[PDB]
Amino acid sequence: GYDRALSIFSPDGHIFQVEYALEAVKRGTCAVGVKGKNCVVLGCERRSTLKLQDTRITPSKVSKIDSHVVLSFSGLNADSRILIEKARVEAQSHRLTLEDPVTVEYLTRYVAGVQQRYTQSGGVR
Amino acid sequence: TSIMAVTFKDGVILGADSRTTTGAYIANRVTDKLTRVHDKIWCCRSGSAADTQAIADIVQYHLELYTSQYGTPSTETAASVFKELCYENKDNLTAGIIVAGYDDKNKGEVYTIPLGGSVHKLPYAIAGSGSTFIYGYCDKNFRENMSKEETVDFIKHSLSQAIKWDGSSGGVIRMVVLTAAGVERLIFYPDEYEQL
Amino acid sequence: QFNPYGDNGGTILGIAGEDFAVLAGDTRNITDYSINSRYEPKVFDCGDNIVMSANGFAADGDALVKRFKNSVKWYHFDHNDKKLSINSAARNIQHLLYGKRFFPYYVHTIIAGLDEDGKGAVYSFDPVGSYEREQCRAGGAAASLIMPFLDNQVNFKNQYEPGTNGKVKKPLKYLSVEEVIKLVRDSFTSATERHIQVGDGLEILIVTKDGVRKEFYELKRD
Amino acid sequence: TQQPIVTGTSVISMKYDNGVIIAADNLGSYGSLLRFNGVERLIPVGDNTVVGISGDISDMQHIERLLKDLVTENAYDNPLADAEEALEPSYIFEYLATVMYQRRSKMNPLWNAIIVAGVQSNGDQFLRYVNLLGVTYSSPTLATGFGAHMANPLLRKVVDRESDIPKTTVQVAEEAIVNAMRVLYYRDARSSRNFSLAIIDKNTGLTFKKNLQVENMKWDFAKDIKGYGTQKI
Amino acid sequence: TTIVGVKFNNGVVIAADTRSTQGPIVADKNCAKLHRISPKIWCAGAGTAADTEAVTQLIGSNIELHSLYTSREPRVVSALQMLKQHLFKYQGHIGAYLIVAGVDPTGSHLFSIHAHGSTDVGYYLSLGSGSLAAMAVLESHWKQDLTKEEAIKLASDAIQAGIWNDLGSGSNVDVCVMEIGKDAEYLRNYLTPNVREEKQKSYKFPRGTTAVLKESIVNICD
Amino acid sequence: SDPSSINGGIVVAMTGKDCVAIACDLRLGSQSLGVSNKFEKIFHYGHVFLGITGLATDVTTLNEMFRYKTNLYKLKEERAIEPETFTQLVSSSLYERRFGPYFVGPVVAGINSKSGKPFIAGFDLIGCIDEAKDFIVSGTASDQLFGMCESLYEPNLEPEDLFETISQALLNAADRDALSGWGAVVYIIKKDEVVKRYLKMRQD
Amino acid sequence: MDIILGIRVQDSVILASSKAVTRGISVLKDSDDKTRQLSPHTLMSFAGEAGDTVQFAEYIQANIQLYSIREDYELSPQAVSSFVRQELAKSIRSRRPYQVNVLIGGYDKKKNKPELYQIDYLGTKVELPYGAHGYSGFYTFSLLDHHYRPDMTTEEGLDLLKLCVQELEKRMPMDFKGVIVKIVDKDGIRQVDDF
Amino acid sequence: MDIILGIRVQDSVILASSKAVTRGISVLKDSDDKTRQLSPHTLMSFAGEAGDTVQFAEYIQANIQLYSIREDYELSPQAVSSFVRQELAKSIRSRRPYQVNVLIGGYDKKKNKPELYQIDYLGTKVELPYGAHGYSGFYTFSLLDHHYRPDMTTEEGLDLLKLCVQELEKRMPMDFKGVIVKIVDKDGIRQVDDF
Amino acid sequence: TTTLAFRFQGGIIVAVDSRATAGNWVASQTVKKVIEINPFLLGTMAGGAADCQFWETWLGSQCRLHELREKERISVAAASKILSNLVYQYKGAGLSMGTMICGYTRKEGPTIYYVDSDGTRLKGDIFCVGSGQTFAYGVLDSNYKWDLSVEDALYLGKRSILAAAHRNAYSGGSVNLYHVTEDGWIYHGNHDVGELFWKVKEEEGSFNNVIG
Ligand SMILES: *[C@@](C)(CO)[C@](*)(O)[C@H](CC(C)C)NC(=O)[C@H](Cc1ccccc1)NC(=O)[C@H](CC(C)C)NC(=O)[C@H](CCc1ccccc1)NC(=O)CN1CCOCC1
Ligand SMILES: *[C@@](C)(CO)[C@](*)(O)[C@H](CC(C)C)NC(=O)[C@H](Cc1ccccc1)NC(=O)[C@H](CC(C)C)NC(=O)[C@H](CCc1ccccc1)NC(=O)CN1CCOCC1
Ligand SMILES: *[C@@](C)(CO)[C@](*)(O)[C@H](CC(C)C)NC(=O)[C@H](Cc1ccccc1)NC(=O)[C@H](CC(C)C)NC(=O)[C@H](CCc1ccccc1)NC(=O)CN1CCOCC1
Ligand SMILES: [Cl-]
Ligand SMILES: [Mg+2]
Ligand SMILES: [Mg+2]
Repeated sequence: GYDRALSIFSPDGHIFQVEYALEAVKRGTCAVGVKGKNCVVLGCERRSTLKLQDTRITPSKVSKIDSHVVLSFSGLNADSRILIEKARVEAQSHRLTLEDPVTVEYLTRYVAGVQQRYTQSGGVR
Repeated sequence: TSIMAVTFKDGVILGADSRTTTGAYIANRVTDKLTRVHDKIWCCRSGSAADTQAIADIVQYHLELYTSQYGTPSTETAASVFKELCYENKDNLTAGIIVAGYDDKNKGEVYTIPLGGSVHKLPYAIAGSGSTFIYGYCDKNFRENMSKEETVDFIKHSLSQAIKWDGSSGGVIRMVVLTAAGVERLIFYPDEYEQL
Repeated sequence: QFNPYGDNGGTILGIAGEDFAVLAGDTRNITDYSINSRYEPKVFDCGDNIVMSANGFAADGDALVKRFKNSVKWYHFDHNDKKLSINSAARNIQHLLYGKRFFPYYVHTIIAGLDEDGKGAVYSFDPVGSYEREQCRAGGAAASLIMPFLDNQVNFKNQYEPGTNGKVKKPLKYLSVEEVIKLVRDSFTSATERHIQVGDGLEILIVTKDGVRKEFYELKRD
Repeated sequence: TQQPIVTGTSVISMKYDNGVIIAADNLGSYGSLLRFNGVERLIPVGDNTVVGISGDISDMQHIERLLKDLVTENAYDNPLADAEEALEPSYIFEYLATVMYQRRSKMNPLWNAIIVAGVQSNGDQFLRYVNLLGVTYSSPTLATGFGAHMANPLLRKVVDRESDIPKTTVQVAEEAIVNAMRVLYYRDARSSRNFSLAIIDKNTGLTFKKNLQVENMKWDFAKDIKGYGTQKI
Repeated sequence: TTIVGVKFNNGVVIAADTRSTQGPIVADKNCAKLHRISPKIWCAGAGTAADTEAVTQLIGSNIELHSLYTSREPRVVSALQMLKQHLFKYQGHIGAYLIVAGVDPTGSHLFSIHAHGSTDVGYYLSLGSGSLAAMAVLESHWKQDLTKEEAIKLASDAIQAGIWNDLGSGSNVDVCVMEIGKDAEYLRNYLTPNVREEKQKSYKFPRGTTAVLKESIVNICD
Repeated sequence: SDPSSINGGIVVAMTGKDCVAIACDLRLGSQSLGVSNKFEKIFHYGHVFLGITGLATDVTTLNEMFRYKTNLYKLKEERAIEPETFTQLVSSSLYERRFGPYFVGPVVAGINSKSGKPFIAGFDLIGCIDEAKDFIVSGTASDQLFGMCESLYEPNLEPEDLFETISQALLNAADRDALSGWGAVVYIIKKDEVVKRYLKMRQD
Repeated sequence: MDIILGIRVQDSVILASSKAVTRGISVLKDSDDKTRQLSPHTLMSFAGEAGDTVQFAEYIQANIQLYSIREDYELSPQAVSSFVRQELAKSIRSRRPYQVNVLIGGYDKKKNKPELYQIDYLGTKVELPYGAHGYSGFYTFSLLDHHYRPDMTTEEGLDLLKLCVQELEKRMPMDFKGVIVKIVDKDGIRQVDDF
Repeated sequence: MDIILGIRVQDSVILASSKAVTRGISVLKDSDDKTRQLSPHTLMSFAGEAGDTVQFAEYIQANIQLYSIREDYELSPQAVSSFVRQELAKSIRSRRPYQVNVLIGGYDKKKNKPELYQIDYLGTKVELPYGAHGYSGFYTFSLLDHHYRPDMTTEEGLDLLKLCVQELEKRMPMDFKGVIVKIVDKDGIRQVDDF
Repeated sequence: TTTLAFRFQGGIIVAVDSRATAGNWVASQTVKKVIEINPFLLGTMAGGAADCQFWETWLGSQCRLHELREKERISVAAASKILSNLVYQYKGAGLSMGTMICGYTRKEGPTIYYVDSDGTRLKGDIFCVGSGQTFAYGVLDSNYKWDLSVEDALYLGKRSILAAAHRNAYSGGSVNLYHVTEDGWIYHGNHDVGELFWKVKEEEGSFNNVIG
């Protein structure tokens, strides 16, 4: 297996691969989250250099993880699908073992844990 | 067991080891497997000690009753009585018997009666677990009309080898000589036969 | 077909006092109707004031004791020479036994010593690791003979106060080390009389705060 | 899961005041067939230990090779291999005992009963038994197979407990062992007359005796025994 | 069981241990395994306890009737023949293993009988679970032309070997000496080398310890 | 399907100074199910007492059989049967069924009216007599009873002391056996008086 | 055949027996009377192997009726129960034993007392205040241990019996189709039609 | 686990499943729901080996729910039944197979048709107008062969189902403690509370 | 073993015996068959002693790890399912366990789950588990009402174990009582059958089958 440590520390104490991953997020289309008194609203930018698009079938920016939780993102679109899939699987697995749907904090903690794992695992960015 | 009976010029000689086993334990190392059913009709016993004793006792009874009415029975007659018991009760018996006797008319005769209860008249016979190891030797060395001393040496050498290779055979080599002269018992000890 | 188990016979006995505990066991080792040894000890000092015996199939018994002794050694290495308490030892042994749940150690295990309050403690285990603290336990071939006698004499079962119309029970009290050793010796002589796998010698290990003492007594050799 | 094919019978042994004695016949049986007659079942390790083995001979030969390799391995990077760091009987036994129990625990045993006899560096007698189940025990007298049933009773009349060991000389001890081998020849159907005997003494060292024979046997009374009950002739 | 028989100058001696087992439990510590078939024909029995007693009493009964019918003292070969034909008929299901010995007008005799009905002749014999231990002693110390006192010593030593080394045998040594021209002497408990040591404690309970629900006088009279 | 341990139960007998004691539990069950707590296992024919453990149908059958036989005995002999004689009768009767036996563990107890000697005896299911000076035990807790008797017993106990020893032997043995207990009865037997006592024990 | 219960009260014996006859996966009948009158004051219920049950019950019935005609006299419940036990005790060592378990409820006219005997196919007899055969006992015995009193009336006994049937209908796996209840007292045997 | 029935009518699928959970000689529960909703318009009932039944049902449920979230779309009953069959078809050649028999009642919203699938533990799938697993079928199939019509209403289907339960309650040996009835139609899944 | 637990107006009653057997040999009369997982969770034990003892203490460890990770006490449903999913992994291996997970949480209220070694997991109001379960059921069912008082409910649980202890040969020793409320579990003592039986017989007037 490919083992290379891609995410590593630099002299100044920075992990450039993680910081360059943030630059990819900074490039991505804007996404905003605002929570009210009895609701949450997720707003998302879609760049208008793409005309002749088919909005019926084009992947939506906001994704349902379960019937009660949603996930939007900014950055690499292909990368997001992997996190969304893993989150959706964990959501069903939680319902199966705990007999109760995930809390938003738990689902976040899971997704965040996956992201962290890819910052100190060999062979992955 | 290792047993055998060999006809020769003057009559017949019966031979046997003296070992009785329970598994690998030797319950009796000085057993007498050569048994009298009549004055000059004897047998070699192999297989179940209980079965062969029970059979021999019944045959002895039959031949004694035969003698009271019809006089001395033939060796063939004795073999027939053994056969009748072994054949008709084949399902409940484990007995390999060699019948050997001396008539004045018929001289020395040997009949062997294996597990099935069949009868086989032969010049000589070998039987018992240890006999397997001396088929080759006995076939090569047996001759008809041997002398007494030659027959004794034949039986001694044969049973010596059977004893050497068979764990179920051992102890002393007993022999019984049947001739017109009478009945002679012979015994041979390990120190003699082992170093043959 | 190969049978990986055997029966080495013998019997063991643990009694707990107020400030002491004893673990006794006969020294006879057998297979079928044969005696292998008249003096083969199966009660061991395992350190930290814990005595142990694993009676039944001696090969499994020796393996278990050996593994527990080793567990005590590594407990010191990993936890700054901390003393392994009898309750912690008991739980550790459960995991050793249950670790082989699907190919069990064929033994009845008993350990004895002092708890963390300095009081006498006896723990007993089944072959697959279920355990319980008790004042009293007999294990092995003659356990069925000795145990009911212990119920009667140590825990005073079925004994009522004379003249109270079977209403007031005989009150529970701790026994002295002298009285306990009398019961152990009488238990083993009685078991020797009526059980063929029990005899030859009796070895008792007594545990107090001062340490582990030994006593040996002859038993009938028939 | 095995079944033993070519087998060796009893190994017998006992302690005496200065050391230990061990003996075993030279037979390799093949069921009831007494197949092989030149089989050495006592194997010395160094000049202070003798391992007597009964049961499956193919597994015995495997154990021989292990002991042989143990001596080689012990010599590696060991300037004191023939002195302070030489192989002890207790080391050799524990090694075998470990192997026997590991093999039984894998359900593939070495189909043997083993007695390790020797003398430790401090002069103490070593005598201990181990078998296919990994069961171990020690006693002033030890025997395997039929030896356990017939030899032990005779050897225990000489050394019945620990205190009898200093009172037992090598002459008395060897006499009992040789007597026991005769009794086994009378009564064990898978035994032979030829045997080997080894003495490990703390003073005189290892004495290995080959090509011994059972002798002074009583067979004369057999001639008087006739029939199985009534028969007079 | 361990039982033996030893021939000597002017007769024959038989001996036996006195342990009766029930699995690993000693049921009777002092049972009598030496049986009287006739005044001067005695029998040592091993195997199934009820069978040895039943078969020896039956043949003993028929021997007595035979003795009265023929106006003669009974012979050992008659007991031997009757026992073996009975045992053979039952194909080993009657688990009686017997050493038959005695004196009669023909002389002194020693035989063994097995459950399936086979018989053996000898100067020294041993049967039972401790027969190998006993036979080891007999093979080591037996010789031709034993005296009465030497044969008793050899027989009891052979039983002792069973007592100490065989778990199936224990307790005491019974002996019966059958000498020619003399009455047979039955030596019940000839040796008692397994006496129970004094108990450490008396377990005599204070009167009223046991709780009682009812009392009543039972009528045994008419 | 082991006949001797379907119904459960125990009997124990002891000798004392010029007296004998015989005791039994009261349980009759069907394996785990306790059915009856009144099932006595001790019977008597004149002054001879018989306890019987094992398969309950055979306990009942044998009682009826020995009552039958001892009644005819008395009519012909013109006297009561003695313990020594009865012991032989029990042995004969059991061995008569050698290859189809009653699954029982009988125990005879009594005092010979002529000699005054205390007598006890035990049997296996096919009639082997086990005579004893001290005690006889029988039933599903026989191991337990052997252990209790061997430690608690001492010779020449007075009837009142003997009662305590035999009772404690039975009770503590029964409490270590699942199939024994549910009440108990103790018979104290002197030369010409017999006392019967029901014991208080745990009912589980 | 499955459920047979018996309760002895102050002045009567009450027998309850299930009505179902099942073979395979089919309830062939739901009104089966699993009892025979042995005499005017003696009733026997039965359960066990198919065929054996009725064959045995009627065989006993015939024998008791024969006795009654011969002596012009009714055998006591104790006497009948001893006769039945002996037959079963013979049977268990036969070539093919009767695999039948019975309860015998009777009223002894000489003693003026109700009597309930429980006898299994081995010939194991016991007199009881309340009895059951088969798996029923695993529920009813503990229930009766709690609620039963020796001085109860026939009506109290029937309510006690209803409590047993309700528990069995709740926890038993099989549908036994209710029970036929019969009462045995000084006036003989009668059937409760509405249960 | 024992009785599960299914009836497809004109505009709906009706599933009936027994409420009893029995272990040994004890009915541990009499209100057990032997079904799981796989999707808003698909319901699966199940019967078989203890433990396996629920473990399998919930495993399928999780997988179908995962699919629904991923595609924001409900799988057709045919698609779900094929998925379930394949899982069982894998299972039967595993080290330890799922010993579970299922009925899948669903309403296809694209076709506007009710659909009933019967699948056994071997992975044997069939689409049927009416179905049953276990010994139930030995009574109900012949009954439905006679009384069933393809154009029946939901109410007629429930009366037809009552006729099945009555027959089972009459002739079945075991007490299955009635049934929970659920209806699957264009409006989704609902439970009949009074049956 | 005989164990039970039932739900009622005032929470949950849990009652168990204390006997342990090895065939017909009574090995112990003082076994603890209730495991105190946490102040709001109990577990009952029936079947293989080691299997029950080992895996239910393991369950307690898993329930502790839950509240460390989730900063919240585990639900009775989730606790019981950890155990049921565990034994299901071992299905066919020969585990012998009959357990009940009894407890209280805010979202669930008082809850009882039956969990056994062949994978069965059932929520319910009343359960009796063990070889003596039927004897306990007989007394419990015939006297059970939802509106029992805490005092009467405690007694009925105790009396039901006593009934089974008496009739079933493999049950006995002593009765251990627990009461589970919204504030957690409360221990209500060890009651020896040796004294309890006669006390109940005399005061209640029951057990007329026994010689008084
Ligand atoms: C050689 C040994 C083999 O060919 C000889 O043939 C001798 C013949 C002499 C005795 C006439 N045979 C034996 O020694 C004979 C071998 C034998 C064994 C079993 C069946 C057939 C042949 N040995 C015996 O008969 C002994 C005699 C006793 C020791 C005095 N008997 C047994 O071993 C009995 C026999 C039971 C039996 C089995 C099958 C058919 C008939 C009878 N067997 C045992 O006692 C079993 N043994 C008991 C202890 O548990 C281990 C097995
Ligand atoms: C040594 C000690 C053993 O080899 C001796 O051989 C002695 C011989 C002397 C006593 C004559 N043998 C025994 O002690 C003998 C050993 C034995 C055991 C079992 C089978 C064969 C041999 N012991 C017995 O025979 C005892 C005698 C009693 C204890 C006094 N009997 C039992 O153990 C009986 C076995 C009876 C039996 C029936 C059918 C075939 C063979 C044997 N067993 C029981 O009573 C067990 N059971 C308990 C519950 O109620 C029903 C009976
Ligand atoms: C009632 C009593 C009905 O069983 C209860 O269910 C209690 C439950 C409590 C203790 C949790 N159950 C038991 O007492 C239980 C019954 C049982 C036995 C065996 C299998 C399943 C259930 N008893 C045990 O588990 C005992 C407990 C010991 C005595 C403390 N243990 C054994 O019987 C053990 C080990 C069983 C075992 C399981 C799996 C693999 C291997 C072994 N066996 C022994 O101790 C063996 N033997 C007993 C007699 O002496 C020689 C050694
Ligand atoms: Cl012979
Ligand atoms: Mg001994
Ligand atoms: Mg109980």
